[PDB]
Amino acid sequence: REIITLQLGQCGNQIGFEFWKQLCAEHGISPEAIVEEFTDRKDVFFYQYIPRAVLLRVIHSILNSPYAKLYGNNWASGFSQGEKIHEDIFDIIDREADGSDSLEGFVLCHSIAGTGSGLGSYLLERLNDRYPKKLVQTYSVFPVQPYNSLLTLKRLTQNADCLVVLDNTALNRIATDRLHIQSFSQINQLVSTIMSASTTTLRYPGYMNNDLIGLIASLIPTPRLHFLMTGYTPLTTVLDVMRRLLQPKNVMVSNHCYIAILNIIQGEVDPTQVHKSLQRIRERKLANFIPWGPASIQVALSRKSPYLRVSGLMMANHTSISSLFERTCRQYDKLRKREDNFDEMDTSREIVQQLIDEYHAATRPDYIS
Amino acid sequence: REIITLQLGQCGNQIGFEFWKQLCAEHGISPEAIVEEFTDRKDVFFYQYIPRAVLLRVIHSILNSPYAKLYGNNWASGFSQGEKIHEDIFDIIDREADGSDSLEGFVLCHSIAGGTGSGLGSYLLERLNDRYPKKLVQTYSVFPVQPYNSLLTLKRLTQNADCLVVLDNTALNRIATDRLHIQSFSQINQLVSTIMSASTTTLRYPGYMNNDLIGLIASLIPTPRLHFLMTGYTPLTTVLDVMRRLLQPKNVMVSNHCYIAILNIIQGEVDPTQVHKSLQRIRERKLANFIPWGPASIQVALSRKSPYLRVSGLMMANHTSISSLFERTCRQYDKLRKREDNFDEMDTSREIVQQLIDEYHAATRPDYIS
Amino acid sequence: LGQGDFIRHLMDLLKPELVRPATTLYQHNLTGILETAVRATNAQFDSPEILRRLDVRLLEDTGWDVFSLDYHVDGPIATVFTRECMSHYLRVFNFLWRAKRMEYILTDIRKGHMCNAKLLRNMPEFSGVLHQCHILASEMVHFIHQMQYYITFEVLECSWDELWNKVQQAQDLDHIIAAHEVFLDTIISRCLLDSDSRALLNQLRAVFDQIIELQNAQDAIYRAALEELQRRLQFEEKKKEEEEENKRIGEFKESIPKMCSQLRILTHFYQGIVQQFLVLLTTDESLRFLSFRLDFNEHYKA
Amino acid sequence: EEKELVAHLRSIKRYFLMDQGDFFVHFMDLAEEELRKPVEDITPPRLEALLELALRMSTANTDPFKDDLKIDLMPHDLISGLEAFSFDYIVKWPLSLIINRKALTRYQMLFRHMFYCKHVERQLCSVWISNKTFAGAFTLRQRMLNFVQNIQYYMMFEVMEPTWHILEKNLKSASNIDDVLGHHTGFLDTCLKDCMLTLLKVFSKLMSVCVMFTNCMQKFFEATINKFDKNFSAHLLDLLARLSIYSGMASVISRLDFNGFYTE
Ligand SMILES: Nc1nc2c(ncn2[C@@H]2O[C@H](COP(=O)(O)OP(=O)(O)O)[C@@H](O)[C@H]2O)c(=O)[nH]1
Ligand SMILES: Nc1nc2c(ncn2[C@@H]2O[C@H](COP(=O)(O)OP(=O)(O)O)[C@@H](O)[C@H]2O)c(=O)[nH]1
Repeated sequence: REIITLQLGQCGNQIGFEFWKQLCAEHGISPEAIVEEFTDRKDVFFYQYIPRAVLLRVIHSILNSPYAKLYGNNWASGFSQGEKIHEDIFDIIDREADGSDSLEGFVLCHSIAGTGSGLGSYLLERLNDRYPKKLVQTYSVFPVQPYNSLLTLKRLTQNADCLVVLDNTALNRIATDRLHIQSFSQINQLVSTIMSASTTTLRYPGYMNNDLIGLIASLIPTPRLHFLMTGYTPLTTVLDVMRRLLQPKNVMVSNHCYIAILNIIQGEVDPTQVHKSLQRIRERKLANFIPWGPASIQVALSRKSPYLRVSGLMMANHTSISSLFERTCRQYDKLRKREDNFDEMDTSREIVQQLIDEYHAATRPDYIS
Repeated sequence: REIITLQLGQCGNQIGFEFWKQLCAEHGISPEAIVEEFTDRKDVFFYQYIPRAVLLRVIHSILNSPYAKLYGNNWASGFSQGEKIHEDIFDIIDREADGSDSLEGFVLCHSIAGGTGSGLGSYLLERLNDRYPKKLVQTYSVFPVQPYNSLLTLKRLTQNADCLVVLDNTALNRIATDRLHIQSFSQINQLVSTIMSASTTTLRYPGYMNNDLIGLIASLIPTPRLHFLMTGYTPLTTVLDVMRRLLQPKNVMVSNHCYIAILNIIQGEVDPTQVHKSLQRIRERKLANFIPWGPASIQVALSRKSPYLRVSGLMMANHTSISSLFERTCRQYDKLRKREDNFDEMDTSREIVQQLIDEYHAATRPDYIS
Repeated sequence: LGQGDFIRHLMDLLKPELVRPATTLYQHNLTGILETAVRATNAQFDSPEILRRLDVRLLEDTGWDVFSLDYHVDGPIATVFTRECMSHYLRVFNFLWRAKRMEYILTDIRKGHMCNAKLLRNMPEFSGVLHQCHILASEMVHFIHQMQYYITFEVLECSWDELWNKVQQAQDLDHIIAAHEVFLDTIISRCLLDSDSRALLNQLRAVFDQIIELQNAQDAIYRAALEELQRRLQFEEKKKEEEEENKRIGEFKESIPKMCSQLRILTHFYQGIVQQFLVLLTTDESLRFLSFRLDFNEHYKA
Repeated sequence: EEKELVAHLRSIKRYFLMDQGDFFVHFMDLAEEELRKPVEDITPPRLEALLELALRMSTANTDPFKDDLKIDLMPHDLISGLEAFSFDYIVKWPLSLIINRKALTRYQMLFRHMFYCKHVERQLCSVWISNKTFAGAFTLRQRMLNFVQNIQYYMMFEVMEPTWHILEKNLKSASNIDDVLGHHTGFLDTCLKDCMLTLLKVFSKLMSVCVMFTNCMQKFFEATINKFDKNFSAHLLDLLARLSIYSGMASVISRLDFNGFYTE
């Protein structure tokens, strides 16, 4: 099962270009697409080695970079032009699909803040037409700006089978708090750390989680509550790492309860004190979950690349993600009272309200019905 | 049995010269046509050493090359000029033929895209079908007013040449930009000569099977019409990896559907006991489809690399998809027929290529017979 | 036959001789032909000693039933072969000679068709029955051109590898005899020349016979179309009467459905002897690798 | 050192304990259609051809001892077609003193119990995409998925792993073969004890309603989804009732429920 990734807009290119650089080094692969001599499953993202990427003036910046041998501002402009090249970019994706053994997903990296917004809205619609059995995960990045942002949310709530939020605001704080930057060339270094460590269980096979649909169906219980946030502590036992992930200082997000937690421990920690910490987290009650359904916390170990110390990443499905929407929803109405049908915006307006209500209904002891 | 080759036009002459360079390098033969000291059956293509070539401006370039010691743009103009010098070239061809012990075939390397080579090869194919009735004719034709010449060459090639191997410059340029990063003729010609030299590998290094051209032809081509083949060259390690990388569309030099015949040539020192396991697993995973009417299988053979010169491999396929290419040309001809003595020969050519495309399209049906 | 280059030229020179009956065949004539082949092919660059023993012998019909090579060996080297390895090789050489002429026949037919259609491509009433002549060929050459591979890879190249591996490490000349003696007990077993596999080989011979009957029923249909074509050439070139030939041309079209009933009943019986052949392979283990070679893409077995 | 043993036990663990993930997600994906067929209907020449192709294409290619995996279809189930599949391992003479037919079928008893639990939540997670473009079954799928993926985690990282981690160290201080023969059977009798393999047949019948519920959803009623709920939830409560009454076998409850749910 192979995962063909997409990169749209200046954001998607920059994070993806730095995502591949983090992966190319984590394996024994020279930037010349040649394996270095110097066990790790590398067929998912690489084709025997060439990465399975379909990019879409930053492109020239990549073609001049040493990695050259490895391959307007309106939302309407993005959706319009995307229709004019419907056959062009689908020729590439189709020829890249059948050449692969068995396609599994479409990890799409785009920012909802110019053309990446309108084009990505076009793709996520068109993929569900032709490919109805392919998961579509998206590493969307949060920042007329209120308009282009929410319009993509209309598509991301009914097409994308998963979504990982990464807002530049909360990232900028961690850029200022523990890195003291005051730049895009620095915050993306943290984004590339989150994207690479997200698929560490696919590239390093273990007991479980050897396929993308194994990481998805565990967290996302229902087709609607499909938004996830991340947590990465290393910026020492398993109890030291588990306690730091639950602190609000580490989450990349600016009653409320969790739905499902998955912990990624990339250390060489002995697998015997893994149940003791989980036992302790239950006692001190450092996190609460949904009251209606049985919600449990899962922890997964892996092995660090010898070619490159304990780290940790947490995939979270938290109801407090509804706050980020309200900030978009709020500023929209203000721009709606300040200035061929203008119905798509209002129709998108309604469905976002259905989503936020579903979150605030998820924290109720009677979320069923 | 000796094979004589012919080189027409600039493209044909250049690819033939590079093929001869490659083949002389594979053996111990200096550019001065003198064997070097430093098993390989070399009598087929060389005469005791001189190559059996018939070259027909770039000749001056070859004569200035260190290998000097080794020897308009219309179709109608080419055909006329070839008719003018019939006896002149045929005296050379006949002396080189009867000088040989037992002639076997006539390899023809030319570009059908346009110029004089197209019409000259047309005329030569017709005249060879006339004179010699028992000689196989294989053609290493290279695909690109151009549509006119191309379709005329296809018309003459679909009945005369008893076999044919297509080479499209578009796919070669695509591969060059992908995995060679060129942006040139002198660069794509390298890969072309590599494929050509690897094509006739089993004839020069004797093995259990495939000691003659008929052994290569009669296995693939089931009927006299379906005689267009495509090539694949994966090394740009087990035999299973080679066979899995060969059947990928990323490597085939081609711009429902199924296969008619597949042949693999492995030049490495691999363990020959794992080939049956490779075929078993390929059948298990169902990576390729075959014709539904007749029993068609895949054949594999091994050889030895030139010791004077690692695991490589080549694949020759009879795929029904090749017809698609013709359609394009056909299409363009129609577009050229409505935009601008008798002008009926082009119409007959269109008719026969339509016949061929219809036959290809009907070949992929469970009732292709009748 | 591990040379290929030499046996190819040797089958082209013995063709005009062996077609005659055996009574007119005398050994002293063939030796000049064999000596000619060794001088023409690549077998000339070879040790003169081993070429002194390579000769012919006549088994005691047709010339393709009594010809065989011997390679007699006497002296100290004779304690490795011991008159039994020379009685097994000839037991093998017959099977490799038959499966070699049954292939050069099927590449001669496949050569005729490439020069056939280059002449009579102007008679659209004959291609309807000429087509069944092509499909039956390409269905017959597969069964033979595939069995050749099982002979090369799964019988010769595989069983010889277990011999050259137990020789470069053996010693005392008694691990060599035992490694060369079992090398002749697998080839007899991997090929169908065993004692209890008798029902299988006699079943294969019928398929070997159907290849000959096609080659006899082909040139009859082939030549009968060249005569009618040649008469049609002269019946119009000298004049450029008209009613006395339309009955000859008219009756010629009426004889076509007669020939079609031949290739329709010859094919339907060829498939009945192959689909029966496969059932006999499911009987003793290496034969399973043959059932896959023939049944690739499941052209049979529905 | 010669005919090494510790570098020989690890290879068995990759397939028998399903440590290697890239090999199973690619094998069941290829040999599923040919396993749902009934017993005495599948040709072993068809499975083994897929097993060989499953190893080489995966990342298990870097394994010197991979050529000792054989298919062995058991006649009895875990007291057909799918419930009658299990690997077999053949070893040479000198190592056959340690890992023998008496102490290899135990490796084959705790394998099928893990190939069953890996199969159900492989297809239970497969229906997850079919429904995603009548609406009350999503909260029931949550009740079974959070049960198998809460048994598998306890079965892989806190049961066999800990015992294996001990054995590796417990073989560095060995002194004689009749001790290694004790640190081995002392490891297999513990894995079969900490797991539910030693009775607790309520798990067997509990798995039937999970796999069968996948069949109902695969037939695309409203009175049948709620029928599975009252049937599965009742079977689950029988488990935690017996898992709690004892003298780990107690920490399993903390893995099943984490939110105080099932406090009845
Ligand atoms: N995190 C992050 N976000 C970026 C980066 N570069 C651009 N962005 C986001 O992308 C948005 C601008 O998108 P833009 O480049 O105009 O899209 P385009 O019109 O398709 O080129 C801004 O709102 C940023 O938030 C980066 O390096 N890191
Ligand atoms: N692949 C390949 N094609 C070539 C090369 N050189 C020329 N050609 C083809 O040959 C055609 C030109 O033929 P031309 O020389 O004008 O024929 P002429 O008029 O008879 O001399 C072009 O369309 C090219 O596609 C080469 O080195 N490689």
